[PDB]
This record gives sequence, structure tokens and C-alpha cells, in this order.
Amino acid sequence: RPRFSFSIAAREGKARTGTIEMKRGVIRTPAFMPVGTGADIILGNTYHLMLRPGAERIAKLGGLHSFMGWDRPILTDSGGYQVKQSEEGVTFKSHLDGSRHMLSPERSIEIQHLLGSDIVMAFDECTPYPATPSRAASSMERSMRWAKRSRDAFDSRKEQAENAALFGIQQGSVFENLRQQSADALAEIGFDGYAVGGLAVGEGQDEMFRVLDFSVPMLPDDKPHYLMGVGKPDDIVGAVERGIDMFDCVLPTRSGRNGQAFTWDGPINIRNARFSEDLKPLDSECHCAVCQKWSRAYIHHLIRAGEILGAMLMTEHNIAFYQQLMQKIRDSISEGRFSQFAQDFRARYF
Amino acid sequence: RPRFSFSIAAREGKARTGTIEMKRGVIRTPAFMPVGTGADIILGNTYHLMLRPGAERIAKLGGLHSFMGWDRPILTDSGGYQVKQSEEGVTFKSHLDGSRHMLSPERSIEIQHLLGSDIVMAFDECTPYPATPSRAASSMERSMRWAKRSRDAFDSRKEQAENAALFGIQQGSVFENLRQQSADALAEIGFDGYAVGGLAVGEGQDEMFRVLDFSVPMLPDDKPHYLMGVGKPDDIVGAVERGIDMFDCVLPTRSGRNGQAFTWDGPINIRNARFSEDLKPLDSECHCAVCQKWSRAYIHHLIRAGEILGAMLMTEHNIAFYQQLMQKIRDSISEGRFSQFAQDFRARYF
Ligand SMILES: [Zn+2]
Ligand SMILES: [Zn+2]
Repeated sequence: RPRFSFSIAAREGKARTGTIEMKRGVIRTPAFMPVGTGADIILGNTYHLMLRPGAERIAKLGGLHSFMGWDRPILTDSGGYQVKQSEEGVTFKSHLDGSRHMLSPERSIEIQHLLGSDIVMAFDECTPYPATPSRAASSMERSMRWAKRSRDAFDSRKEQAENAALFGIQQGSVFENLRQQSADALAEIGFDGYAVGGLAVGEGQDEMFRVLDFSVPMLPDDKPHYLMGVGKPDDIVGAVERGIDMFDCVLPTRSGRNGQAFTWDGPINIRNARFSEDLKPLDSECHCAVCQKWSRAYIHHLIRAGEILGAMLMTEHNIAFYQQLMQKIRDSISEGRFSQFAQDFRARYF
Repeated sequence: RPRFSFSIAAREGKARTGTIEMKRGVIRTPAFMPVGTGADIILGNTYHLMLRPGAERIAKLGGLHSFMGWDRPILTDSGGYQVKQSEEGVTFKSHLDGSRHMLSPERSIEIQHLLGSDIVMAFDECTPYPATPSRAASSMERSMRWAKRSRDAFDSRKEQAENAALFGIQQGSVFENLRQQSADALAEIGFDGYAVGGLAVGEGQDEMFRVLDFSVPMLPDDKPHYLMGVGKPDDIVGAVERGIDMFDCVLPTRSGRNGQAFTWDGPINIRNARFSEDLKPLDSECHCAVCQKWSRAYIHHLIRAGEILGAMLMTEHNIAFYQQLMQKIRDSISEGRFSQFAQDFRARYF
């Protein structure tokens, strides 16, 4: 397969469906990328892995793919969002054993290289919400400078340039002129994919969607658009409606460990007593393995008993719900009925 | 299949291998019965289930088999070992919501009936270790009276008598005359199986084996012998050498949640730094699913990262190790080489 080939097979309104081809596999889009721990690609947390066991160590152990036994594509973040600051980058000391750490566009790239990622994220500067226009512009401009450094560092490592892909990240907070500036800088540098950054910060769906309505058409139409940190099922459906192709969110896993299950009728809190005698599966349309075999009542019980198996079935369910959702979105766009699906989705979910 | 048919296919010294046939399936012996949460039979905790969700409720929900989705045989304990005392039984208040509870040979039987167990344990009186001969004799005599009440209550419930089986429990602490007395009472009442009770109480392997050497031949040879609460891999091999056919122990699951893995080279503490870069699977001969796919180094990492998946792989590994051990014991006895296996087992395990 090629290093990277994005192809759009069908469209409806702003929504798109198609595929990304890479050496380690094909990624069907719109895509949900679960955390490392039906998916075509998963996410590696660079910041976490850098702290334990370390990037050198993971490289020594054969790379991330062999380490976690996953031989399909992997997307790593830059590590900075999770993180002594300056134009050069950032230095921090580890909480695990006080070791001193430095992150920069160059060092971030090097670390994702050591990890062996297939999709590398440029290193940028988080923009707090809310931000003044002044602060948003200053942060965005530094991010675009860091985007150029990331590109160069990526391109100077032959093995990465030839087998991996680089995404640039749009910043600019919620201001349209800054977003446009950011989009133009990014396209002038040129990347394999364009992420929309800065929108997973407590702004509320309304504002998120507003900023996506003008932000996504600024990005190159023939490249994948990645909405970082998003999100709930209804955020995904609305962002796909606005042109996003890729998503990641800790929601399924965390929800999975704190007793919450996603269903087509809305999220449910399975620890609630109203589920104690409910013989229906987690979700009635879910084709997932948990859903095949066990009832809400038994999972309620598991979790209530503090049994580990319960959180496990819950997480497995949630992960599978998210992939079925993306599958329903792909098929609906491909069939010219995504507009309908979305409306039916909401009526029932809410 | 019959209600209950125990058949001994082969012998070596005191060890036996064969099968138990019941309506819901065949149980190959010597057997390890894991907790509800390769096994031919599992264990239900009666005391726990009685407190949550309740026996009535589980019956309402279709019985334990349908509730946990397990359609093979299930053995339930009496509930008293986990537990206001008198010759009639015992009353206790729940810690979950202060509800008042009573246990007795009759009520224990009724509850295991409501749970739908295939193998029912008579209700007896735990004997603390150490015990004076006087106290051991008094506790044993009450247990044999309770054994007769359990038999009668079991026999007065047509559905149980016809589709389930009852085991009696030998008591008597570590005194041989009491054990013999207990064995004779039990055989005079008559049960489908005979458990050896009172030996999972911190006495140390030496004393356990000593008491098994004279206790097991007192039980009827043509019925299964169940060693309750035992145990570590090396306790099982030695108790099989002394004539036991059935075992249960929380070891695999708990060990599984507290970072400890069983291997043919002894238990390992996977959280230890010496495993951080170990690419070997949990155990090299283990055919288990974890062992297929993941390294000690990645499971070390999982657990160190607090990830739930890790404890899950560990427990799965431990459960599978125990079934492979029982399988190795069955085959070795059937082949006339159990004496050899046991010696080789120890050399490597220790
Ligand atoms: Zn499901
Ligand atoms: Zn294994």
C-alpha cells in the first residue's frame, strides 16, 4: 500500500466518507480512534509513554506495535497537550520519579519516531478557553512556527518521512480570522492531514459547532480533517455533518470504568437500582459480545459487587458502541441518507 | 445424562482420575472449580448472593445459570463458612443495608435451591484452628446433626432431589478419631460426594497433608472427595496424591488482582521492575490467550499504568494456568506417570 492515500468515496452536504490507505492498513472514515488499551487505528499517549516506560525503552522493546501487539496503524499525539516554557519548547520534571523532561517540535517528533507511530501530530501550544483575541493570536502564531519545525524534523528522519504521515493542527480559539490565518499557514507548509485543535475545552456544543461551521471549510478539502478530543456520540454526528473525518475521545473508556454505558437511547448509569432486574442486554441493537451474552441486571451486579469483569464488559460495550456508530455513519453517508440518520439518531438518543 | 454418576477411569497410588456426569454436563476429575466470575463447573458464593441481589431475586431472574449465562454445572457453598448462634442455626444482619438474615441447614438448602445449584453443600459449623479436642468434638457433632437436617431438607424438595446432588462435609479438626467419627456419620446418612472440611485455616501444608493422609481413606472410595478452600498449585498436587478429586480456591482471582501470576517456574510478581523489559509471555508453556499475544513487559506496564486490562489479562492467565495444571494431572494419572509429574512439577516450581 502507499505511505498515505486519502480517498473520498461519497458525500452528503459537508459530510464525507472514504478511506485512508497506509502501509499497515486501511482506515475507513469517518473514524473513531480508541485509546491504545472494529477499530482501524488506535491512539498512543506520547506524554504517558514518555514517562513510562520511556520512548527509548519502547524502541528497545521493538516499537509500540510489537509492544502492545497491534500491527495496524497507530496515531500518537505530540505529548504537549498533556504537559518552564519558551519559544524553544517546554521542560518538565516527572511526577513518577522526578526525572527531568523536555518537549519541543523536534523532540516530540523524535519521540513519536522512537515509538514508531504511523500518524505523527505536529507539536503545538495549547490555547486555553476562554482566550482573549490577543492571547489566542500569540498562541496560534507560535503554534504555526512550531508546525514548521515539526515538518522539518519529520522530513529529516528518512524512515519516518517514507513510512509515516504528519498532521498539522489548526489553532485560533473561537475567532474566525485567526482560524483562517492558521489554516493558511498550515496549508502553506503542507501536511498529510489537518486537525482542528483547541475545541475540546469546555465551551459547549453550540459554540463548538459554530466554530466548526467556518473552520473546517478553511482546511484543504482533499485531506482528512481530525477533530481532537471529541467526543460524545452527539458531538461526533454533528461534527461529521460539518466535515470532520477523524475523532478520538477518552469518553468510552472512562465512562466504562465509572459505571456509564452508551446506548442508542442515551447513556445509562448501570449501577442504578432500576437496572437490578433488567434482563435486556446493555443495548438491544448492539451486536457486541457483551450484549450477546449478558443482561443489564448481571452487569449491574458485577459492578455493584466491585468485580473487575464488570468494568471490563462495560468498556468493551462502550468501545463497540462507538465503532458501530461510526459504521452507521459511514453507511448512511455512502447511501445518501446521513441527513436522515442524524435526525433519527437525535430523536432516540435524546 | 444421569442426575449424578461418578466414574473412576484410572488410578496411581491414592490418586484417581475419572468423571462426574450430571444433567448439565460432565466434570473431569481431579477438578478445579473457579469462582463464578476449560472449567467444567464453577462456584457460586451463597452468602454473597444471598446479600446481593438476594436468592428470591436471582430465582425471579431465572436462576443462577441464566443470570450469569453459565449453562454447565454449578456448585454452591452452604453460605455459613462466610458467616446470634444456636443449634437451630445462625442469624445475622446485612452490612449492605442492615437487613436481618437467618441461616440453617433447612434455609441454606432452600437458598441453594432458589439459586438452582447442581451441587449443593450441606450446612455445617466452621471449626477454628487451632481447636481443643473438646471444642473440635462439639463442633463436629453439631455439624453431623446439621448434615442429617441438610439431607432431609434436600430430599423434601422434589426438583432438587431429582436433578441436583448433595455433598456432606467431614469435620473433626486435626484429630483422627473425630475425623473417623465424622466420616462414619456422613456415610451412615449417605451423600453424593464427601468434602473434607476445616483444612483451609492457616495450618501449614505439612499438617494439612498429615491430616489428609488418614482422613481421605475414611471417606467412601467410590464417591468424589472435595477439598474445600484449597489451594496453591503445590497443595493441589499433594492433595491429589492423597486422594482428593475436587478443589476450589480464590487464589487465582485475588492473585490476579494483586499483581501475582502463577507459572510453572513459581508465582511471579509482575509489577516488579525486573519484568519491565521481559519479552517472554507470562508463562512459556502456557497455551492461554494472554500468553499467546502479550509479553511480561506489556502486562507489567498495564498494571503499572493502573489500566484495568492488565488485571484482566493476569486473572485470565491465572484461571487458565489452574485448568492446565488440572489437565496435566488428569493425563498423568491416566498414563501411569503422575508420580513422575509431581516430582518434576516440584523441582521446577520451587
Ligand atoms: Zn454491546
Ligand atoms: Zn497464560
